[PDB]
Amino acid sequence: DFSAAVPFLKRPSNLDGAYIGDVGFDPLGFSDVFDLRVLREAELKHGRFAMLAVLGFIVQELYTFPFFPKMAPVDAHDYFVKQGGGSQIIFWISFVELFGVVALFETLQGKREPGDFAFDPLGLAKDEATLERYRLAEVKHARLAMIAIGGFIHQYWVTKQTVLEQLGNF
Amino acid sequence: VPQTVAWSAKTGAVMVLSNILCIVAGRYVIQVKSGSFAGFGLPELLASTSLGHIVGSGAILGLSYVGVL
Amino acid sequence: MDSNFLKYLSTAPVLFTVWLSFTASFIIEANRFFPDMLYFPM
Amino acid sequence: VPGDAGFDPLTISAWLDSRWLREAEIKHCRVAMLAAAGCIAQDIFQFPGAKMTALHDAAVKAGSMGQMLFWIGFVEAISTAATIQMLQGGRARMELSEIKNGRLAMIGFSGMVHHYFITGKGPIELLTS
Amino acid sequence: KKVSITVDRDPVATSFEKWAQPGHFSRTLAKGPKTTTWIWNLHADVHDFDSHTNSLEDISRKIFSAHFGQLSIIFLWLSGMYFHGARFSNYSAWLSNPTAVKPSAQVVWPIVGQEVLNGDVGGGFQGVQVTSGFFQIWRSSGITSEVELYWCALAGLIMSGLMIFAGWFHYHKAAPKLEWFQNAESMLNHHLSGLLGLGCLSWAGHQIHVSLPVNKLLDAGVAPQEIPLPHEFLVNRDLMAQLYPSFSKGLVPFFTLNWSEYSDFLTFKGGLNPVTGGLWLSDTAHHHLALAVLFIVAGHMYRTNWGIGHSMKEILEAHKGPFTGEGHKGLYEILTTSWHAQLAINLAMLGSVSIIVAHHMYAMPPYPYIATDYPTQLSIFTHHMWIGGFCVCGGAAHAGIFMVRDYNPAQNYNNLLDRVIRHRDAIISHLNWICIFLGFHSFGLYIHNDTMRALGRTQDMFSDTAIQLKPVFAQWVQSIHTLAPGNTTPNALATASYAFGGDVVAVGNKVAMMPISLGTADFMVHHIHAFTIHVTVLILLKGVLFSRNSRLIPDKANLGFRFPCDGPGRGGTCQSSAWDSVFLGLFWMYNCISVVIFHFSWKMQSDVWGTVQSDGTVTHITGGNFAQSAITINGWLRDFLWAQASQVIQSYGSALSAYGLIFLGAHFIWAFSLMFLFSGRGYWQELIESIVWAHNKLNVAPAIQPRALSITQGRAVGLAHYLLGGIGTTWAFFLARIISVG
Ligand code: CLA
Ligand code: CLA
Ligand code: CLA
Ligand code: CLA
Ligand code: CLA
Ligand SMILES: CC1=C(C#C/C(C)=C/C=C/C(C)=C/C=C/C=C(C)/C=C/C=C(\C)C#CC2=C(C)C[C@@H](O)CC2(C)C)C(C)(C)C[C@H](O)C1
Ligand SMILES: CC1=C(C#C/C(C)=C/C=C/C(C)=C/C=C/C=C(C)/C=C/C=C(C)/C=C/C2=C(C)CCCC2(C)C)C(C)(C)C[C@H](O)C1
Ligand SMILES: CC1=C(C/C=C(\C)CCC[C@H](C)CCC[C@H](C)CCCC(C)C)C(=O)c2ccccc2C1=O
Repeated sequence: DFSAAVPFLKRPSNLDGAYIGDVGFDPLGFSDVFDLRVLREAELKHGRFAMLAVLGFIVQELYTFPFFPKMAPVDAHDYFVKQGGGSQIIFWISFVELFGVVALFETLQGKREPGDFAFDPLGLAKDEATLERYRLAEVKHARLAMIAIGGFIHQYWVTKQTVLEQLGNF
Repeated sequence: VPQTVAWSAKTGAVMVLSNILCIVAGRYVIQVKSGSFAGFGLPELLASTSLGHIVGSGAILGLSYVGVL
Repeated sequence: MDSNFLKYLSTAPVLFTVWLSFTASFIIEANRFFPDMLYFPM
Repeated sequence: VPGDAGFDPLTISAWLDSRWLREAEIKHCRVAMLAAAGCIAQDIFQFPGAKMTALHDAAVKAGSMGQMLFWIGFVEAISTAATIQMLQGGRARMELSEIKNGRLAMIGFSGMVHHYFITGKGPIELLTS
Repeated sequence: KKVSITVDRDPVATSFEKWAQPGHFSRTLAKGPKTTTWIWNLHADVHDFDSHTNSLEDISRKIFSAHFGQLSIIFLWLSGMYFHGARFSNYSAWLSNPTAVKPSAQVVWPIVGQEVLNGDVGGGFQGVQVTSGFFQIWRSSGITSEVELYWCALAGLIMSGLMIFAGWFHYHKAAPKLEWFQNAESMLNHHLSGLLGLGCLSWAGHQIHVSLPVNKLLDAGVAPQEIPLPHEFLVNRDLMAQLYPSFSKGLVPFFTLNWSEYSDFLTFKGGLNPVTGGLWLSDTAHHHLALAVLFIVAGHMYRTNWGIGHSMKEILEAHKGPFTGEGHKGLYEILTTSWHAQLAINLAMLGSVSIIVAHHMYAMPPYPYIATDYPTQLSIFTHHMWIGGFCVCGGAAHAGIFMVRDYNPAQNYNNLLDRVIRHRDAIISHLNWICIFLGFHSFGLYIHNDTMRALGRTQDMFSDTAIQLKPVFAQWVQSIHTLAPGNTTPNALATASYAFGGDVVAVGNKVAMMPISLGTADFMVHHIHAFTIHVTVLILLKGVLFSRNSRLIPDKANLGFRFPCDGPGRGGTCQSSAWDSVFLGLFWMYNCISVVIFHFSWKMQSDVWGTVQSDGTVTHITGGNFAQSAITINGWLRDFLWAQASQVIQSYGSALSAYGLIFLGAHFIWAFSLMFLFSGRGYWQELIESIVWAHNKLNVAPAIQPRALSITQGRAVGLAHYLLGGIGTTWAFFLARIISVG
């Protein structure tokens, strides 16, 4: 059959709706070679980091903590490389990513969904149907935010104005 | 430096001659394929004309070298 | 982790290289922090 | 099969895939359609901030042509997936009209660019002057 | 369309299971070790694919994927050379001041006092001086900054990942069938036209659009950061026209065949650039463009899918005369069914090309400022002579493996192979006689001179002063090459190389190149070369020709390529295999290449390299002592080895103390090798018995019963440590000597 997204491209054949958010889009054929659990692991991880980054880029413009000096987020990266806070964040992410390595091994061995860490403290996933719609929304937001974060950082480079101030000006 | 010349109809003449020469001569010599209307196809035409631009380029450059042009 | 990959890491050349690289590394570190130990200091 | 006037004098169709030939021809058709209609449109009216051939290098320095190349390059990567999957395996009039107007557009565009070489002018400008 | 792509999909499963089962590839080794010999037997035969598998298809698939793995290693290595140039080097300082800063791209960590190796190479830098000539390559490329070296290192890393992916993909996912590999015409068409011709053409485009403008600006004297970036040469044709005005005409002179317009940048100057001491890059650009056309034309010779072209089998089968029976019939079948026969040819060619590369690069120095970097010139000559000698001996190793294994007499009746094997006694007896004659009349001249010089009879010597052996043919050929510009190469402006005669080229007050005169000493050492090459051929040719049978052992092919002996009978048949002639011929290769690199080192120091001074006179490194002292063995011992080992043995406490240590370490390893070469296995097995007894006494005997190494492995260990120690000692001596004095 044909891909739902691209009508004239054939369906990849490793993508038969097994993973939510599948629209049959995979022209370069990475699912014909590589494991889709690993690729969905990577898609959801990149997407969650990007979603947090876009929220951070905007909120950091709106507010910053009193103990830290006020500055733009790219300058924040460089300041906290030299200050020590960046190493703390890198270390704690690396610490969590150790048990993430264990989690990815559990996914490869079949006993875990690729983005599932059982992280539902506030019980928002009331029912299975609600979870399916929520994870479709998570996939769509994750992809959209990857595009968005690239835009903010690259535009900041080209025009040295922050995202809220760039919308505010021009 | 050997003297070459800007393109004129004599250069065109040498190219055309070598090209036709290579068509006819190749048509006989080639061992796998109405003197030119039997078994003449695109790879034979493209090969004879490639040897035609090789013989013709050599002929143009040599005749420019010696002064015949 | 896969048991066949862990069985490969248990092969003699891998363990030999890892063990003596670890051994070499703590001799190097001990001579970095405590260099030129010609004698037991006493 | 559309636009078949029995015109293959050198018989290229015998020594290259007919699907590859048709996809290449229809791509050439549509590109020259856009190029010729654009060629006349540039002289008719102009977008803000802004000849036939010199404009290529007047546009590359801004970064416009680099941008258009990047987006055509993206689409052409998906289109190379399309043509490989094509190759690895009341409307017929509309396709035939497309193919005829596209061949006409290739001739027209070739004409306009060499006329630019002749006179340093665009198509309808040459007609006006 | 009989040339077609054919692929098996998903042949081999990507599993870690066989990784955990060492020896899985052969029936003997897969049942596990019982003695320590199994361990050695595991590593020895592992890449011998045609000993594990019967089918030519699976063998071909393993070879194709192993070639991608080798390419991945080479790309990672290149990426590391570029990264170390970008990050740990003084390349930028070298670009500003080449004739003063010494290249260095390796920095050591401070651990046990070893930071003494970070010597003062110049340009505000401390590190190990590097002699691979990468800096001169990068300057010829027009790199001019460390940032572009970071992009090259990344390009190497991306290619390395793509090659290791392709090897996995083409063994485990998409493996070609045997009929794909058995397309010699298609492969040659693509490797001549596509690999070589397009490669030359693309490099010619880089030289014309990037190397030539950047290097013209550098040799004018413009600072590296003042030089425009390479793409502004590509877009703005006006600046390129300012450097070379022919670019104002574009590609109209190319297509209309008015090629003499392009003489600004496509020259035939010859000689060297006076500023850099290197080849004119306009000459190298015209050279690569000319090669590209020839290689692409060469690529249209063979027939693939449209009737035009040659059948390679028909070419071979037609060449037969009255002396040679059936002629070259049956050679096509051999060379498309035997991988070893192809490897024998390609190894002999790669080794020959590497020796030619060695000769041509010192005599016609191609890179800017490489001619006056004397450590690099000595290093790249010595390195490519050793690669050449090794690859040449591997050609005879795999000719022997072909004869023992892949040769079948039924398909080789009365052709050229059959006829060579049927007069191999006449071949080996005439070669043996040549080697005796040429050892007497080359080395005996040295022994005659030592005796006469010792006896006080200096008029009875073979020397320039006394009886003269003049190399008249080589001197005459040098005359022809000096007369050639304007005469037999009329459009040439200078000679191909100043070694033949002509001017002295000086760069940074150091000689780039100057005529290399030939005298009695040059005649003698050239016949030394002819002698050592002849006997090495005799040992390898005798091994290939007698690999299957002899008068001694009539059934040598049933014992194989590599067997130790056939017993103490028939007087003793120790070292009778073809493998043992490769074993003995690598010693004679070592002897040959050692005298070649010693001849090069002493002759260049004595008569070419040095400092130009007032009045145009040149002071050479060892002051012209080659002529009167390379005529005796005592002269080579005293005035070459003893005199020039001063720098290596006095190097302790300096940055060259590493060479001082490697000199001794290699002297040690060399001596240690003779323990394996002069001894026999039976002694070591009986000694191991008593050591096993002492382990048995303490109940600590191993379950893998220790054995002395096999007879063949004892020979291989001795040869490997002999080669390592001898070459390593020469490496340390050559490098400490030429870094100190050159
Ligand atoms: C391919 C050739 C090559 C070579 C010979 C070198 C050589 C060197 N590099 Mg360079 N390097 C290269 C490529 C290369 N590099 C590339 C491609 C990069 C880009 C990523 C770099 C980037 C780089 C940096 C950034 C630095 C070096 C440094 C060094 C030096 C010390 C390395 C060291 O001790 O670390 C040892 C590090 C270890 C972690 C020790 C690992 C030892 C393990 C045990 C080896 C085991 C292999 C394993 C068992 C194989 C089997 C796999 C397994 C599954 C069984 C040394 C001169 C250092 C230097 O120059 O300092 C001044 C340095 O800081 N290199
Ligand atoms: C134009 C076609 C072409 C080219 C370039 C090559 C190139 C090569 N082949 Mg050959 N090959 C071809 C067609 C071609 N092949 C065909 C048609 C067949 C079937 C008969 C084979 C069958 C064949 C076999 C069986 C083997 C090779 C091998 C090799 C490699 C030789 C080692 C070497 O010098 O690599 C180093 C030199 C390089 C330049 C590395 C380049 C790497 C890429 C692949 C080159 C091409 C890239 C691309 C075309 C360039 C894009 C340019 C763009 C940026 C503008 C080399 C990559 C051997 C090998 O090593 O296999 C891996 C080998 O065993 N080939
Ligand atoms: C492929 C043909 C082609 C090419 C190379 C160009 C190139 C250019 N045009 Mg011309 N133009 C075209 C078609 C083309 N145009 C068409 C069809 C029209 C009629 C609507 C115009 C009308 C036009 C005017 C009036 C002006 C330009 C201008 C320009 C320049 C700036 C880029 C721009 O704004 O594009 C404008 C192009 C369009 C509005 C239509 C483009 C057609 C398609 C949709 C774009 C293809 C890219 C596509 C997104 C990716 C491929 C997918 C495909 C399957 C659809 C550049 C010289 C301006 C300039 O700098 O002049 C000095 C200007 O004033 N063009
Ligand atoms: C393109 C090059 C090439 C290729 C593909 C092959 C491939 C092959 N050869 Mg040939 N060979 C080559 C070059 C090549 N050789 C050269 C240059 C020589 C001359 C020395 C030989 C001499 C030769 C002989 C004499 C024999 C082979 C054999 C073999 C086969 C078995 C390989 C194996 O399992 O070894 C496994 C690999 C090893 C055990 C590696 C250890 C080798 C040395 C000691 C290690 C290298 C030292 C290192 C560079 C420096 C150390 C640094 C130090 C300071 C610590 C295989 C078909 C053998 C056979 O029987 O085939 C039927 C065989 O007997 N070859
Ligand atoms: C210094 C050590 C040395 C010497 C002199 C020789 C000598 C020889 N080897 Mg041996 N070889 C050596 C080390 C040496 N090898 C080592 C270490 C290996 C280990 C791998 C081998 C392995 C080896 C093989 C495998 C082969 C040789 C061959 C040869 C011969 C070459 C032909 C030749 O030159 O004849 C001329 C003789 C000489 C140059 C010897 C010196 C004679 C000079 C001129 C003085 C003569 C004095 C005179 C006779 C005095 C007469 C009076 C007196 C009796 C009182 C020759 C007998 C090859 C052979 O036999 O082919 C012909 C051969 O195949 N050798
Ligand atoms: C999982 C879990 C929980 C959680 C949680 C959390 C923290 C969830 C946070 C989720 C977030 C942060 C989602 C954000 C998505 C961002 C998107 C879609 C990008 C939009 C930007 C666009 C489209 C743009 C743009 C543009 C460009 C690029 C540049 C501009 O010049 C222009 C412009 C503006 C047009 C909790 C704790 C609640 C409990 C629960 O039981 C389990
Ligand atoms: C190094 C550096 C830093 C950094 C950094 C970072 C994070 C840099 C950011 C990198 C990122 C996220 C780039 C994103 C690129 C996305 C693209 C080009 C979308 C292409 C879509 C296309 C072509 C079309 C898509 C298609 C269309 C038609 C629409 C639908 C979808 C699709 C069909 C696929 C800092 C900040 C730490 C500073 C530090 O001191 C140094
Ligand atoms: C010493 C010696 C032995 C005994 C050598 C043995 C048993 C080698 C054992 C050495 C240990 C067990 C391994 C060596 C490892 C080293 C640290 C270097 C390793 C080099 C690579 C292989 C790793 C022979 O068997 C022999 C056979 C025929 C002729 C001469 C000799 C000979 O001289």
